[PDB]
Amino acid sequence: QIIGTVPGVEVGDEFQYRMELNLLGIHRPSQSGIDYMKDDGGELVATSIVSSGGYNDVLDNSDVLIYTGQGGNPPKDQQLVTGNLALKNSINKKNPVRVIRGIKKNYVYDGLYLVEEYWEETGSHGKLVFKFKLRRIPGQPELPW
Amino acid sequence: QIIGTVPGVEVGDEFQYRMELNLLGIHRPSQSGIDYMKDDGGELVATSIVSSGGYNDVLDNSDVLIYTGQGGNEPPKDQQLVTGNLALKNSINKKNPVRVIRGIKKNYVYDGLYLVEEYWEETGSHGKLVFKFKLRRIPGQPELPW
DNA sequence: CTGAGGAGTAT
DNA sequence: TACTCCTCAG
Repeated sequence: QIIGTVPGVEVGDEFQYRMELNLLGIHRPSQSGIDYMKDDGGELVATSIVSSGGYNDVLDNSDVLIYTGQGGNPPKDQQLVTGNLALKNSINKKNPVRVIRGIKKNYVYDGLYLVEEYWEETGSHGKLVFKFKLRRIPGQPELPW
Repeated sequence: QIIGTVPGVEVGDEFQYRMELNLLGIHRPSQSGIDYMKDDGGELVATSIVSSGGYNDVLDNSDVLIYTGQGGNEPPKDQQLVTGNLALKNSINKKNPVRVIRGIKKNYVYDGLYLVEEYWEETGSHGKLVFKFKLRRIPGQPELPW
């Protein structure tokens, strides 16, 4: 269970299945978008996220990615737990997070990002949603095509 | 999408994930226990099943395996002769080979080829219908290790 | 699109 | 047993 770069996985490498990512140690969960671990200490820190579709993530062609937290979608408030919490803790720990994007081979490794901040939003249903702003660490290869 | 043996996959070969089976063309669905195709030409025929646990099915030490159909088990309801279930039934008369993968306490073994000998329906206490398929291992194949 | 479906893993 | 940015055939 590694943090940051994973041996033999280059930026721009592609995959067909979420489990391929598991087999290479890029991202362990088969569905959950957020993957994390426990630090020397006690706390959770994120190690990787997958942005397909589903949650209304804001990504385009920039170094910034807005990622939605998990939970609640009968709708209910999201909770600062598990993945969500892991990500928040990654803000202060300032650790690298692997990012995989889904695509219209359905997944690309997009390199390393840092969690700059988070905040909460309110849909019309009235329920709470977390948003995490991640920025791509400078200096890495760009994406093909 | 092949019927019967798949190139380079030997009886007793093991796997950790349902998707490994997909990558090799042994079994395509990621969760659904039954995999099938359309015959020429052409109704549904089963091509592979996965027996883990969950659907209470009978996997003793023999050449015979009783496999439960999918559906109804959330509120219980009759299973339907559709998709996989139907595919299996049609494999009875077509008499085509079916690949069988067993889960294990690497979590999956390729167990070779079987034929669907018959089916029938059962009734749980809930009152709803469940299908059962009797499959028999085609003679002459390697045995399982351990 | 839509969700049925012998998943996968931590908790 | 909870949970979950799955996967693909209808």
